[PDB]
Amino acid sequence: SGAIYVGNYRVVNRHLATHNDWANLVWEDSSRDLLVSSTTAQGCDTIARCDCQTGVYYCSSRRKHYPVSFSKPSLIFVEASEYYPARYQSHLMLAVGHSEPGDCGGILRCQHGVVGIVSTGGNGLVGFADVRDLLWLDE
Ligand SMILES: NC(=O)[C@H]1CCCN(C(=O)[C@@H]2CCc3cccc(O)c32)C1
Ligand SMILES: [Zn+2]
Repeated sequence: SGAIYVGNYRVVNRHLATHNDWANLVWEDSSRDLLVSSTTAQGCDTIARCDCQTGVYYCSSRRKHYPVSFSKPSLIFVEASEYYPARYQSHLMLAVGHSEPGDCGGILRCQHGVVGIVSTGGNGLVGFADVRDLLWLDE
């Protein structure tokens, strides 16, 4: 679990969005596994606007942060799960690192700010949904 709180927005994994997220929906994209909902309180986070390919992410299944080298946002095949049929997920970045079910929502940051959130994993891999192209989060 986890979310990004920026301005009056809450960014979560679409597959983990709550009834309240859907009742305050701003934007969602199943192909990216993202959902943004509106908040009343002002957020605590700021978003990176950069091309970093190294950073640090939070891994809840280890209660620890790990450094990672990750690929540029791209269209990647993701096998069927209880949440989605087998499909291509867009704007996904892969890296070698630990992840398991429960770790979605962990934040990836570089020196400029938040880059994205954990969205996929498997056998020593971790995938992050990029949010750096969502310029409207800042306004
Ligand atoms: N974005 C998606 O389509 C997600 C939806 C939830 C299931 N998916 C996974 O990859 C899980 C969650 C992280 C993780 C780590 C290790 C193994 C795994 O199967 C998983 C795919
Ligand atoms: Zn950066």
